[PDB]
Formats: sequence, C-alpha cells, structure tokens
Amino acid sequence: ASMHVYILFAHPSRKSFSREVLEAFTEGLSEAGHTYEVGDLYRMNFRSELSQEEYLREISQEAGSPLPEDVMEEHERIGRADALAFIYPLWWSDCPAKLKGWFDRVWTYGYAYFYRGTRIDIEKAVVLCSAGHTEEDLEGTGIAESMRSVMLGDRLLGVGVKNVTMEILGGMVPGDDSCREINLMRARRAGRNLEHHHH
Amino acid sequence: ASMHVYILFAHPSRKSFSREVLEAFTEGLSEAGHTYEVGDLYRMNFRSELSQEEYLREISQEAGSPLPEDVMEEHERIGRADALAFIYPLWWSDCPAKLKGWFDRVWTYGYAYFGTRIDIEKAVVLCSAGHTEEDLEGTGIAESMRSVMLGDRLLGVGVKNVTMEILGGMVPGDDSCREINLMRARRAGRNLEHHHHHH
Ligand SMILES: Cc1cc2nc3c(=O)[nH]c(=O)nc-3n(C[C@H](O)[C@H](O)[C@H](O)COP(=O)(O)O)c2cc1C
Ligand SMILES: Cc1cc2nc3c(=O)[nH]c(=O)nc-3n(C[C@H](O)[C@H](O)[C@H](O)COP(=O)(O)O)c2cc1C
Repeated sequence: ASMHVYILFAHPSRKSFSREVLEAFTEGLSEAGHTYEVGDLYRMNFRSELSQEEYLREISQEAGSPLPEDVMEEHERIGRADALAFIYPLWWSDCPAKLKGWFDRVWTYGYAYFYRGTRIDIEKAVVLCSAGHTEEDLEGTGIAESMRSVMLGDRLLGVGVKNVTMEILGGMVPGDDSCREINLMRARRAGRNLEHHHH
Repeated sequence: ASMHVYILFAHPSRKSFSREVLEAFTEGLSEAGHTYEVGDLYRMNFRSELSQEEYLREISQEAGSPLPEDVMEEHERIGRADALAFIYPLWWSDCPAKLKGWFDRVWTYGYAYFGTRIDIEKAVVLCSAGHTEEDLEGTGIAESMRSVMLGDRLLGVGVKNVTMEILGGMVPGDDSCREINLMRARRAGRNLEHHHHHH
C-alpha cells in the first residue's frame, strides 16, 4: 500500500551529493508508488535555535501549552506521514546544526514525549546520511555506533517511531566519486523498499 | 601555572542550571588562579548555520581562503587560551543546535583539520542532563557522547587532553542532584591543571 513520507532535508546547497541522495530516494519512492513531501530546512529558513520562551515551555512540562506556528506546521506535516526520512551530510559526527535544531524545537513535550508516552504515529523512519569517512572507519571510531544510539535510538525509536533503518553513505570525500553510484543505488533501494520492515 | 580558559556556553535562558554550572566552574577557576573568557553564544547572537558560501569554502579545502569575521574572532579567543570548556544542557543526546553550529562553522579547514593549528592543552565538557549518568552509561548514550564530543570534536582536532562530566539527574522540579553537580563543576575548575604524565 502507498505510503506518504515526510523527508527532512538539511543542506545549504542547491546542488550537492545530499541533493542527489534526495533525488535517488524519491525516485525509488515513485517506482514503488509512494509519495513524499520535503522539509528543506535551509530553503524554508527554518529557525533552529530553541528560544528562551520555548525552553521555559518545555521545562514546564505542560502538554497543552502553545507551540510556535512553525512547529505546529511541522507537526501537521508529520501527521500526514506514514514514514519519516532524514537526509543530510555527517558534520562533526552528527547532523548539521539546522537539523539538530529541528529535533530541539519539534520534539516537544506532550508530542514527542510526555509523562513516558508519545503522540507520534510513524511506522518507519529512514536515515540516509552521507559521510566522507567510510563505514568501516566510522565503526572503528565508535561513530557508527553513536549514530545508531543517538539518531536511530534516542531521536527516533525513543519517541515512538515503530521501525528504523539507516544507510551510512560513506566515502564521499571531495573530488572522489568512487562511492557515488553505489551509494545512490542504496538510496534508491531505500525508497523502493519503504513498505518492508522487521516483525 | 595559571591557565586561561575560553568557555563556550550554550543556553537560551537567563536563568538555568547550566548558568549555575558556569558560575560554579568559574569559581573553581578563580580559586586555582586561572583566568577565563566566556563566549555566551546565545547572547552573542552567534550564527549557527554553516552558509552556502562557507560550505563551498570548506569543501574546497584551501587552508588560506577567507573566513567570516565572527569565525576569525572565535579563533582569536581560542588563541589566547590554554584550555577550552563547553557548558551546555543535553538535548536529544548531543549539544544544543547553537553549539553544534559553532563546531560546524568554527572548526574550519586549515585550522581544526587539514594536522591542526589548534594549540590547546585541555578541554573540559560540563554537560547537564535529565537522565542520570548511570542511566546514560547503561544505555550507551554516555559512550556515544564521549566518542562524538571528546573523540571527534576535541581530541580529533588536536586538543591534548579531555575530560567530560555528565551532571545528571536534572529533571524538572527535582533539585536533588543540584548541589552535588555544582560541587563537581567547581572541582573541575579548581582541578583544571591536573593532567597525566609519564610515571
Ligand atoms: C563542516 C563539515 C563537517 C564534516 N564532518 C564529517 C565527519 O564528522 N565525519 C565524516 O565522515 N565526514 C564529515 N564531513 C564530510 C561530509 O560528510 C561530506 O562532505 C558529505 O557527506 C558530502 O555530502 P554533500 O556533497 O551533500 O555535502 C564533514 C564535512 C563538512 C563540510
Ligand atoms: C529540548 C530538550 C531536550 C532534552 N534532551 C535530553 C536528553 O536527550 N537526555 C537527557 O538526559 N536529558 C534531556 N533533556 C533534559 C535536559 O538535559 C535538562 O533540562 C537540563 O540538563 C537542565 O539544565 P538547564 O536548566 O541548564 O537547562 C532535554 C531537555 C530539553 C528541554
């Protein structure tokens, strides 16, 4: 059955490998008959810093407290989705600040977590992260593990996403296209195969 | 010997536990004869998003290419220091987007990596968390944070020695761990000079 994905995309450039990954993933989605919408956070000029007001609201732990309009819009986008996707380059072993801020501001008390329960209704999340380092190298530095723990674990499974998968699209150092085609295939496959998961 | 510390502080609120942590840490530094400068990133209106123009510069990998004025100022502040400190609340298992963006923008090619130009004897991380350090150690999050913050972002750019204190148990409405955590923060300032040496 057709699924609808909300894809969070975090990159300042119009053209970069991350954009190609987005194109490949959506290509795979289309082949399988799935749809998507994109939260192109840089192009949206999405505010990434949790404000003093928002912080005080979060600390107050009042699930019915107001949220800013941009966060309300994000929640509406998620509400239309059966799946989430996150497409970004690995910067200093985590997401770009812009996407980190999306978690800080959008994973709100009473929505992503409350006292622990959740209101997020998402069957699957796909993380497609491109890195300069190879997957082999990222495993050795504990960085691959940190990504599974922090991104897949804490930020996704930890807020009620039912199933998660990640492709670390590694080896993407400047001026080296050797891993490009293989990584784009992995992205296409991820979109084509969205409906399938563990049980 | 007296050391100078450049302290990166990341929190939107005028009053928070992190602010008291800063106060406790600075008290210890002064007790021990050390000096410091605080970079209050929110107060500074610090731009946390790596822009398209900065991105192109970083990808080009030209050590001598121009840097934004705000980044140049950060490099001067670091240059005056013998030590760095990072004081922030744990948000979604990493630092606030504001501090993440500081790494994205300030750890530039030709400076933080290329070899390194960073000349810093010690970095201290004081991270306040809702979860206890015990629970974070148990789940793998503490290890992830060591791999990411201590490993990649600090040791990985040439910092010679690193320490992280997880000041945990700071859940809303509970002051039970407050005094002990402030004691730890103060101690970290007082004991800044402590370092391992060959037997
Ligand atoms: C600011 C910055 C930080 C980066 N940090 C890492 C890193 O921590 N680990 C890694 O493997 N690659 C790192 N890289 C390399 C990027 O992951 C790589 O350039 C990216 O995946 C390429 O995708 P893009 O063309 O969409 O930018 C970094 C690149 C930049 C510009
Ligand atoms: C947006 C947000 C995200 C948080 N994420 C985490 C987390 O991932 N793990 C954790 O142990 N505590 C988390 N907390 C609890 C904070 O770490 C806690 O509020 C903070 O340490 C208190 O210090 P402060 O008064 O300086 O903000 C989070 C709090 C907020 C507001």
